[PDB]
Amino acid sequence: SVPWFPKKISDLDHCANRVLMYGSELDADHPGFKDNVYRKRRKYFADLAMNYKHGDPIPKVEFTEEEIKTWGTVFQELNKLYPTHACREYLKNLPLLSKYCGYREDNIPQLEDVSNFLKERTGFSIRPVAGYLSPRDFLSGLAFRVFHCTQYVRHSSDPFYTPEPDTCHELLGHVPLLAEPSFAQFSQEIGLASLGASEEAVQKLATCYFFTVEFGLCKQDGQLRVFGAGLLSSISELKHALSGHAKVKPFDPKITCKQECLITTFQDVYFVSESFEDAKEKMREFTKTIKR
Ligand SMILES: CCn1c(=O)[nH]c(=O)c2c1nc(Cc1cn3c(n1)CCCC3)n2Cc1ccccc1
Ligand SMILES: [Fe+3]
Repeated sequence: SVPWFPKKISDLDHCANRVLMYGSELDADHPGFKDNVYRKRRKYFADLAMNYKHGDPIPKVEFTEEEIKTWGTVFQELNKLYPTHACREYLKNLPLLSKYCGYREDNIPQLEDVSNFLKERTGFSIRPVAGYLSPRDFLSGLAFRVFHCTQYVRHSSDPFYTPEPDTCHELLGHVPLLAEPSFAQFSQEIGLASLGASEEAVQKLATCYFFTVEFGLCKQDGQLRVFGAGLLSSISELKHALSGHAKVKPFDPKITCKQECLITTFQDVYFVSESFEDAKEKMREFTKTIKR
């Protein structure tokens, strides 16, 4: 039979809290693992997300001086790399976020402001999320153009700690491309395909998502460019991905979905999409083979 899936945007209230691994439950190797103040701070963010309901304004947070310094460090270094690494759509939208959502090295943008910007541009919106959801639940948000977004900041001891998303990753990696209509349609269609899909199908869609939205490369005017959010918020891997040291294959959902998604290391392979439109077309053909 078909599993429950959300039928309208407010139904994400019933699956956005189905958190498998809560935001304050740190990994043993997390830089903040022995930091009680940071643990308390993470519980604060997790509770904001748990208490959030669709329709609410996303709670605005006063970030600490330390958190803002962490963001600034990350922001300054990445912005040196974006002109020579990021895809044209990313570079087109990033200055709009500086102008309208307060992206600055001494200011962390609020999720509510970014959500309002996205709603106007592509109809995307943000939902704060306490922690990790099943791939079924996470992808289901995209069906309604909702992106489940972490609100906390990485621990200050390691401004380059990358295996878990934080709000730096969300704001610098994901948001500029959600502001692009062709990328928003691509993303939404991943979510639509997942709704009520088999567990097998959901997993394959999640892997395709990983190797496009999170670690995708594209070809523009004959050059390799980056559009994956995980690359766009990782200083070292952003550089690695466009070096001669990286293994690169064409995006092809039936092949790409066999690839293991790595967590604590650079990816072993990156997949190059021809355009967001072509990636979208390829996903359309693939989803017909795994769902109906
Ligand atoms: C489809 C896979 N997938 C899933 O199944 N469930 C998710 O909840 C999920 C996800 N993917 C991402 C987003 C995400 C996860 N990551 C990154 N972005 C940047 C690189 C580090 C891992 N999230 C959001 C998330 C939020 C807090 C902790 C882990 C993951
Ligand atoms: Fe991400």
